[PDB]
Amino acid sequence: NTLQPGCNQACYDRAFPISHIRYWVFQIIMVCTPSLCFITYSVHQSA
Amino acid sequence: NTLQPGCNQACYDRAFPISHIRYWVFQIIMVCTPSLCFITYSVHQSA
Repeated sequence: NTLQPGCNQACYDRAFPISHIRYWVFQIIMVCTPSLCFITYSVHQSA
Repeated sequence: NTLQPGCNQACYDRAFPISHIRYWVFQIIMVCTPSLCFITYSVHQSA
């Protein structure tokens, strides 16, 4: 509720510094990473 | 600086409850009144 240009952008950035979806995507990939490490090590060990 | 309907009216009314011009008009007429009283009394006295 304002007439000031740029207030919307600053206020949204302050309210939601990082969106939930991006945090969750990062978490999912990071949590899957160790399984990838183990699988790649297993592949390397054989041949 | 707002998007709220009616904010302009309320804020103007609070800032300037009575305009200077109307106060000055009232003052001028009121200050002239006693001379009017004296003149009308003088007219009444004669005839």
